[PDB]
Amino acid sequence: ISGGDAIYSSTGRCSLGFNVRSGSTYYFLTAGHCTDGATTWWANSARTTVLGTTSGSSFPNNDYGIVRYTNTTIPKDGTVGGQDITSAANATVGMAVTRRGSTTGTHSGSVTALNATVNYGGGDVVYGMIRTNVCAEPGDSGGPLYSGTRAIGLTSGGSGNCSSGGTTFFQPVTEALVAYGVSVY
Amino acid sequence: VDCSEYPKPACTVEYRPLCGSDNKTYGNKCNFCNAVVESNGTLTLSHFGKC
Repeated sequence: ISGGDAIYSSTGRCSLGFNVRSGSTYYFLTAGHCTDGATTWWANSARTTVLGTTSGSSFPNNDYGIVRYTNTTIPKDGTVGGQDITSAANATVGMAVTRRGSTTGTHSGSVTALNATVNYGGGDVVYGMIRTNVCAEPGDSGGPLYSGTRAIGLTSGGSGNCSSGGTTFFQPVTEALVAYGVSVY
Repeated sequence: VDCSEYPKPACTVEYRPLCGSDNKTYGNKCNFCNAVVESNGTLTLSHFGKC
């Protein structure tokens, strides 16, 4: 399983962000709004293949979460689909980026602004978000935003769609890596 | 599902489908409610889950 692949909780479906590790312990990052209130994660809709259990969740304010792998045989590729990821970096205005999600697949665009505040309503406000002109649709949450072999962010939300075009906001991945003391590989 | 608190400028993109009266599966409640507002209250909920 790799970045962009579907992940299922008891509530719905999101996408795997990046596979990361700390020493010999493997985890995967995804959106905080997906890990919020979720305990177990599965690789399929039938919920027969277990992935792991939620170890951390930060949403709102931020939008990241981490899941500890409990499945010992499933491959944990340090890639996004076939794309190898070798490091993490900070987004910059004008940067060319790419997103992969379980619903819409792979779509590209550019970073249009930094430190954006997104109000999802009901007190669910997230800060310090990366704004882009990349589209995203339900199911894409938590999927990776990358630039070549560099990990950049995690899909949070936005408006519009892939047909008419849209605006998507991403949580900077560097902040998540730092909070959990994990690294991409 | 109540859409009185809409519309909203943005939605998270998790998948928990709803079926609208237009026979379109809406990805989540936020997407559905924004569509209801965009239709000026003409779109309604048919049932939960995919159409």
